[PDB]
Formats: sequence, structure tokens, C-alpha cells
Amino acid sequence: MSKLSLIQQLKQQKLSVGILSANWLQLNEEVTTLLENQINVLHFDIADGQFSSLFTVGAIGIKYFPTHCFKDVHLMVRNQLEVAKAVVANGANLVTLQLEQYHDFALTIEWLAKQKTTYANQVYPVLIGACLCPETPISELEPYLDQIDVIQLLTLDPRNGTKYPSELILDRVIQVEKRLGNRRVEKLINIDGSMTLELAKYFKQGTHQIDWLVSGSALFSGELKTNLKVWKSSI
Amino acid sequence: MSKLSLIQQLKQQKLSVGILSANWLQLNEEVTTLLENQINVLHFDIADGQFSSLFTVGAIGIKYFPTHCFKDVHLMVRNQLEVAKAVVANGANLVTLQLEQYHDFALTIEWLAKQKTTYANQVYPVLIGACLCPETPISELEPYLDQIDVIQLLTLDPRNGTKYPSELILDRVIQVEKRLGNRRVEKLINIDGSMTLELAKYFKQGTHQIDWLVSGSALFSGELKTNLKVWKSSIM
Ligand SMILES: [Ca+2]
Ligand SMILES: [Ca+2]
Ligand code: NI
Ligand code: NI
Repeated sequence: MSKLSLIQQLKQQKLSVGILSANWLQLNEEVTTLLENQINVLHFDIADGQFSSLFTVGAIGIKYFPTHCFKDVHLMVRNQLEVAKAVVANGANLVTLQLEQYHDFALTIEWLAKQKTTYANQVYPVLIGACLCPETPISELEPYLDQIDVIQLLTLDPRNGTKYPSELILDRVIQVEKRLGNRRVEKLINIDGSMTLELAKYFKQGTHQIDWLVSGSALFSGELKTNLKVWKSSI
Repeated sequence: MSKLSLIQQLKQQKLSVGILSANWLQLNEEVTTLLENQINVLHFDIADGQFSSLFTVGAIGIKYFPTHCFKDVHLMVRNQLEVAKAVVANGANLVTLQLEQYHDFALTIEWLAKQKTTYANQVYPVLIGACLCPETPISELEPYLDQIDVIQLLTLDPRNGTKYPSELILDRVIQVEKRLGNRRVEKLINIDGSMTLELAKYFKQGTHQIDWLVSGSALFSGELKTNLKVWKSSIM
């Protein structure tokens, strides 16, 4: 199966859930609740305290989640190649790098391009993502746009904790869409960073196609089931 | 209870369980099983991919475990001071530093020495550990022996692919013991790294008191309940 076929299938899903935002003693039930609600995309922030102060989990974090879940693995690390190998080895289906981490960006996307993993009950190439912090110019994507599958836009800069204006983020979505042209159908444009129902509604009211929004602590502030009912009702 | 009395009580346990070696979707069942078995010491390897290539989990890893468990938090990181603050905030009861992290070791134990935490329903000082990779000279511990509570010896170096004979680790326990003298009673001397039943039997094969063995993947290779039955019948 090709990347393109997979990408079109994924667009059926609207939420990449940051599952480790849950209580780690309730992970099985949380994932069960997600599956019961036709959600199977799980986001992981793999962060080493080197890109930002953010020091979260390594590859081990993604390991025990079922292979019938799509593992959207977001790296914010110093050693992107090494960490990419580790997450691919633990079943990552998408590996997203930080564009700002330029020292091994190209090398890592080169290695990723040759990897395959299994999703659901089939073998696919691993999807490759590029994430940009809010001030990183969309213009810096140009050398890689053809090669990447996912463009992820952060709402905030983890390197300072600063949350950026939602209108800026929507503008950036437009700038990305423009550059993709007729190849827009070949990519996911996703938004990540301290997602709230208010941001979610603003981005989806925005008349420009966003594929996935990534959930954070807000989904798990209160019962997941409750919050899912709102997501499903409101957005 | 003082720090010393806590240390004596802690010595009643023989195993510090590497809980995140479990299947993460089963963490609650696994913690329940340990508690049912009179085991409540949980070991966490907080590793940032910088001290070595080992990159496990940050402070969030300890957060959701019950405060009635004793959290034995082993740092293998570049910025020890910063991580120590983060793990203490998430309830660390013991913070073990790498002696090889020379740049902030003393500073971090200085900070740790001012900290207090909750174990059971009582406030204690945070216990302080020093961990050595196998090739690090025991003599380098000398300046800190009175400031630390726990000496942890690794059976392996995560920065290496070297296979270190187990006999050398027991030799190192003797080197620590000899330096401590009558202070030994005040400390835990613990062994960590790829622990197996065989290795446990060897280390426990006496003469030289070892307080905790830290468990890893072996404890969760097969059913936890089964492996605990095995551990208790062999060693306990
Ligand atoms: Ca919650
Ligand atoms: Ca197992
Ligand atoms: Ni993310
Ligand atoms: Ni350890």
C-alpha cells in the first residue's frame, strides 16, 4: 500500500489524541473509550529536554499501544536520527521532526523515507512530518515539501511556552495550502499545541482544510467520555 | 521518624521494582499485585538521551503512581539539578544522581538536602543517592559519603557496550563497605542493571549485605505474579 492511499484514509479521522495526557494508570480504559468512539489516532510528544525544556518520554512511550492504532509520533529532540530509529522500531506510523532542528533534518528524512511499518493489518511506508513553531517561516519548507507527508503547525513555541495568536496559525495553514497547490490531497496539514475547544472551533470555522487537530491536557480535564461528547457535538 | 529511621524501615524491603518495565496498559494491575505482595518500592529510570543514549521518561513518569509507594528515582541525565527539581515536585522519595555528572553533582545534592517529601502520611527528607557505572572509581565517592544515603552500583554502563563481570560488582560493594566503616548501617547499598534471578542469587549469595536489587525487564518477562512467587521462594 502506498503513502497516498494511507493519507487519504487518515483524513477520515479528525483528532490525533495525545494519549499520555491521560492518567497513566488508566491508559487501557482511555484507549478503549477512544476506539469505542471511532478514534484510533494517538499522538505522542517525544521530547528530551534539549529542543525545549519539555522532557516527556522516549520511544518506550508508544510501545505498548495496539498496532490497530495509528501512532503519530512527534519528536522534539536533539538527536533526531537516533530517536527516529527508536520510535520506528517501536512501531511509529508517522514520525514528525522539528524543521528548526536543521542539523540532522535532511539526514533523518532520508532514513525515514526507506522505512515501513505495519498499521492495522497492512504494511505501509512510515509517514514523514515537519513541524514548525509559530515564528518559523513557511518559506523554510520549500526544500522538503515534496518529500514530507505531514505539515504540522504548532500554536505555541515550546522553547518559551509562548502561545501565539490563532489568526496567525490559520494564516500559516493558508500559506502552506497555497504552496501545496494541486498536491494538497497528498498531505496532512495538522495543528498541535495546547488545543482547547475554543481554538478547535476557530480553526474549523476557518474555511481552510485542517486534517487533524492534536489533543492535549484539555481532553483529559474532566472525564474523557464527557469531553468526547462535546467534541463530537461542538466540532 | 527521622531519615535514619526511614532508612531502617526501607531495609525491610529487598526489591526496588522497575515498574515502567511493565506493559504500560497494565500499570494499575501491576502496582496492585506488588502491593498485595508487600512490595511498594518503585524504581524509575529518568534518562534524557544525553548522559547516554538511554532515553526513557521524564518526571511525568512518576506522577501517577500512588503516594503510598516509595518512589526511587534514578537520574541518568545531563541537567541533574533541573530534573531533580521536577521529580521532587512529582513526589520522588529518593533521587539518585550519576557520580559521572561531575558538573552539577555537588550542587544538586546541596539542593536535595533541603527537600522534604511525603511517604505514607509523614514528612521525611528526600533521600539522596549516588550511582556509579562500573569503571568509575569507588574512591570518587569519598567526598560525598556523609551527604548521601544510597550508593547504587550499576552492573552495566549505558554509555558502553561492555560486558562487565558480575564478580567486579560484588568487589565494588566491598570497596564501598570498606570506606563507609561503621557508617554502613546508615546507608543503602543497591545494585541496578539487567537484573535476573541468577544474578540476584549471586549477589544475595551473601557475606556482603546488599539492601535493594533493582528489577527490570526480567520481572515482567512472563506473569508478574509468577515471577514474584519465584523471587520470594528463592531469595526471601
Ligand atoms: Ca483527568
Ligand atoms: Ca510481560
Ligand atoms: Ni505534539
Ligand atoms: Ni535504574
